[PDB]
Amino acid sequence: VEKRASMLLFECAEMRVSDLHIKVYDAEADIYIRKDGDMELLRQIESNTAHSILASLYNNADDSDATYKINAYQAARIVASKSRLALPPVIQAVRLQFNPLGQGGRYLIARFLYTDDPTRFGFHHSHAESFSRMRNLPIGINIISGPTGSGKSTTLKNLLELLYIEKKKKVNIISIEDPPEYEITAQLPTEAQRGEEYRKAITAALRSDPDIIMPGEARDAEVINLLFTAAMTGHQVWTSLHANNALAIFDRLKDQGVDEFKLTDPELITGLVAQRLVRKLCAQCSITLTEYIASGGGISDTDRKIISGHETSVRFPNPRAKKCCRDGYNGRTILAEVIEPDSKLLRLVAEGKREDAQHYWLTSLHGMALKEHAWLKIISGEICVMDAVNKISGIDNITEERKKYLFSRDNEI
Amino acid sequence: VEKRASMLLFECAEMRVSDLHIKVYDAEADIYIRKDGDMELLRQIESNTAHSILASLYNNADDSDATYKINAYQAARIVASKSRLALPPVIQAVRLQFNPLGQGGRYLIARFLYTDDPTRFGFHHSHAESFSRMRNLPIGINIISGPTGSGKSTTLKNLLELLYIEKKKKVNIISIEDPPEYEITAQLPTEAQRGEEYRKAITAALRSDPDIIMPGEARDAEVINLLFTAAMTGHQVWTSLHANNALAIFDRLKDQGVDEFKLTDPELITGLVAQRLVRKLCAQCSITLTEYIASGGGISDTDRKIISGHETSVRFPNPRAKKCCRDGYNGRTILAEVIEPDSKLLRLVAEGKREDAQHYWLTSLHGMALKEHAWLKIISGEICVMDAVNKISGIDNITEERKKYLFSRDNEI
Ligand SMILES: Nc1ncnc2c1ncn2[C@@H]1O[C@H](COP(=O)(O)OP(=O)(O)NP(=O)(O)O)[C@@H](O)[C@H]1O
Ligand SMILES: Nc1ncnc2c1ncn2[C@@H]1O[C@H](COP(=O)(O)OP(=O)(O)NP(=O)(O)O)[C@@H](O)[C@H]1O
Ligand SMILES: [Zn+2]
Ligand SMILES: [Zn+2]
Repeated sequence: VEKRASMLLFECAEMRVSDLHIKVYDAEADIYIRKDGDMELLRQIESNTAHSILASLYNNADDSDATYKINAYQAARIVASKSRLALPPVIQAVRLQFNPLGQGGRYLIARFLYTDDPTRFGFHHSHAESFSRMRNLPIGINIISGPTGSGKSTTLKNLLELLYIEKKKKVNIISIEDPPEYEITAQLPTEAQRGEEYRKAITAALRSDPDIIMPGEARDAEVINLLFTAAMTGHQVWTSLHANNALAIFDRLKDQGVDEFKLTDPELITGLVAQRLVRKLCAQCSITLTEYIASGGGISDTDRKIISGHETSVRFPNPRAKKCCRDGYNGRTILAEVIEPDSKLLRLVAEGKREDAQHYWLTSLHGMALKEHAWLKIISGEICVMDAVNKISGIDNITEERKKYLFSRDNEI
Repeated sequence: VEKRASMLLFECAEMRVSDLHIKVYDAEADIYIRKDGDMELLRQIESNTAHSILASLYNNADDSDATYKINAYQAARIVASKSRLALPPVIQAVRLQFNPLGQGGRYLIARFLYTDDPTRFGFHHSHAESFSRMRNLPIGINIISGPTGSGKSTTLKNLLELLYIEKKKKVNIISIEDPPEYEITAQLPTEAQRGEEYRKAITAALRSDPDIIMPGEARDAEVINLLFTAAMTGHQVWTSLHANNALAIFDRLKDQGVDEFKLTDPELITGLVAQRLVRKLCAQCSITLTEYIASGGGISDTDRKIISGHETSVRFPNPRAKKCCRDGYNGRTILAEVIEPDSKLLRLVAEGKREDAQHYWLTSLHGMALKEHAWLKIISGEICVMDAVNKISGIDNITEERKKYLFSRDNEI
């Protein structure tokens, strides 16, 4: 039924979920939504209605092979301005993935791409200073790394507005994003055809005077090679990648053929940012450790080790669903690490040491990693310890001297 | 005759054997079964009846070339829900391998794939702690290694239930197993076609949001490359491999093209497990060393060296087939080694030293190898020394200081 699918899509748009999952078990079908970073169960619908709405979603999808193919895997895309499903204006495009499940079952995954203050989202002040210093440099390449729900596009858009303000419209800015998402310059619009179109758009942007290229993501190795050659040509590149800890970026680049002599130059690789998104506790409804352990308190030994020393400072989510917010959580915040490479740091990284290179960054360069930022926001009470240790590993490995140094540097500023 | 083959399959299912071997010598045919880890002789059947039942098994098999091909090698598969042989519900699929044997003889091998408490199967407490620590980490790749009868699928299923309990259904779990074996998430279902289907299923699982990928085995190099790229993308992988001693995993990976820069990072390779299955003595019927040597005692010099120091503690199988159990053995237990890699350990392994790297793991990392666990279960009396030295080599090479340290660490806990 088209109507039930339309109501489901409107409900998911108004509730602002990220992904939608539908699992059919031939008795009852589970409908799950991905709100913020955690998954939750939406509904237990009937199997026949779920099969009907999945069939309708496949039929009104733009890509279809005229076979439902219960036993076979399928992919499809629904694009706005041509849709009999009467899509809401909030959702621009929906990417549907259909998978077989057991015997006569279906698994539908929907990505729900959306078509929709100047600074200090969740970053530290040192990260803001590094961002300003990186924006002041005319020549270089910047790479943003993290998992899928990092929010790299929002950071790139905010940096683009900051470049608008700072540069006084004296430079040319080009933006090459195949899916138009959010206001952002010249917005330049199967998988192989999309990749070929993206490569053609990048080449056409390079034929003109790009100054700042601002590419969208980096899937292919040829794309990254073209971006690197344009960066050594004399332009500025702000790209995004999938990596961890702001040092696996080099591992993700050497896998595709960037070669070691390009990554050694500190003038080329201007900055590296690795960020993650975690849920933020509501400020109106927060409880102390004693109030948390008073009613159903569950704390592990590592969590107790992290809290120890600042037991009164930490905060926990408040149950009972008070008037403010929804469930004691108010949005999300970014924990990030920003590195400005040096000659010695890049020389140590290129040798593949992986030891005394992170130490050099933390001690000599006065750098801060993602674990220290997560611990600082744990002590400040902005985020819960359980969410931080679920998202990030290694928080309990911070030494006492490092914690004392971080507290001293936070108090002296 | 279909009836005799049906009775043979029912007998093998009720007796719970692993593999079935039929050898034809044109005078009398040997029927052998693989119960637990050891092979034994089931029956001495007539050659004509064996040829007839093998011909019937080939004819009712799904794959057939309409030629019996006595002189040629053949392979076939029998799948449930489409079988004129009236398969028992316990057996899902049977893989038949037919080989020539001498002049006019046949060799049939049947794998007998079966379609069918929360922790502490045979693992040590340190292994359980390492398992919990590995389950707490959000990003990484875990590899389970061992011979064919290790029981890696059972360990992976138990870890999946433990992840169900721990994660509180806040993450998405996908399972990609081409043969559906045992309850386990979204269960995603010639050799080249099967490999292509497996690769397509893995790609389709990667197109959605996998979080935890949980792949089934690793046959091809492209599959392992895709798993590694997904692990550096930011997902978690629990895969199984065929290797020994938890350090030949790197040798099995470098053979297929993982490259050295991917294996150096300790944040990527989160843990390595190598396990084996040995027979456990029945607790009701156990005899001491004196009772064993009283009647038909056969002990070697190396076995005497291993037993020496704890002669009264060891136990031996009890003959005469008492009321309990079957032959003095009660099930099987796992002897395993679990390593959490470090930067120095991975640097030493990547250099190909093979010396002072195992020493670093045993001394600095306080690790325990499979030989020490086997010796500890020998001293505790859970398993027999002969089975342990048949399954595992190098038990007699443990020094006296290491044995004293193991006994002290077992007594202090
Ligand atoms: N402080 C915040 N910073 C960034 N994003 C936030 C923040 N708070 C909430 N969000 C939301 O987090 C969501 C993730 O942003 P998004 O740019 O879509 O991630 P992404 O890296 O582009 N995902 P993908 O393209 O699939 O790899 C955004 O839609 C934000 O609305
Ligand atoms: N403590 C135990 N732990 C694991 N398996 C056990 C144990 N006790 C008995 N078993 C049985 O050992 C058998 C081997 O398990 P299995 O998962 O089939 O090994 P495998 O590694 O998957 N073999 P293969 O796929 O051919 O490489 C299982 O069927 C168990 O029933
Ligand atoms: Zn609130
Ligand atoms: Zn017994």
